[PDB]
Amino acid sequence: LHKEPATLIKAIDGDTVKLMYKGQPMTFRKLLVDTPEFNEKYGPEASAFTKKMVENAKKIEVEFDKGQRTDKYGRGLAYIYADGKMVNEAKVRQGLAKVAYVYKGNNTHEQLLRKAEAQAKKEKLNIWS
Ligand SMILES: Cc1cn([C@H]2C[C@H](OP(=O)(O)O)[C@@H](COP(=O)(O)O)O2)c(=O)[nH]c1=O
Ligand SMILES: [Ca+2]
Repeated sequence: LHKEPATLIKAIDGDTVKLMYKGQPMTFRKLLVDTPEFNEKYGPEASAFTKKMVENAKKIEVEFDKGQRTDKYGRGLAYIYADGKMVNEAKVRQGLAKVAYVYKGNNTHEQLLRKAEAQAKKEKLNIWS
């Protein structure tokens, strides 16, 4: 797996972000995560966490997995990195997202994310409190 450049067009919500990748605007859905909606418990803070992290980054990167690169809704499927730090992981590590949607073709960072989730759960953070 390799990181590739992109730029932020717009933070959308906890699980999606609009980026420019190879010069074309694209909505990306973050691999391996599910974030509570804004109306749900921790929703507001979960999106704000995600929004900040992408908006404050000076360098955004995208890393596709080995399986399909776009979902059935035309969304790009990747791990998103902000100044070298994986957004997908970081959300889970804060207890502001859950590991979810782990499909066979695109699961490279599963155990990494599950560890982050086990840490947040051990600390009883946020959705685990
Ligand atoms: C994260 C991810 C979601 N999806 C699809 C499954 C879900 O389909 P359904 O719409 O049929 O439930 C939907 C969840 O995305 P959201 O959590 O953004 O809604 O996106 C994939 O197909 N591949 C993936 O890797
Ligand atoms: Ca979602």
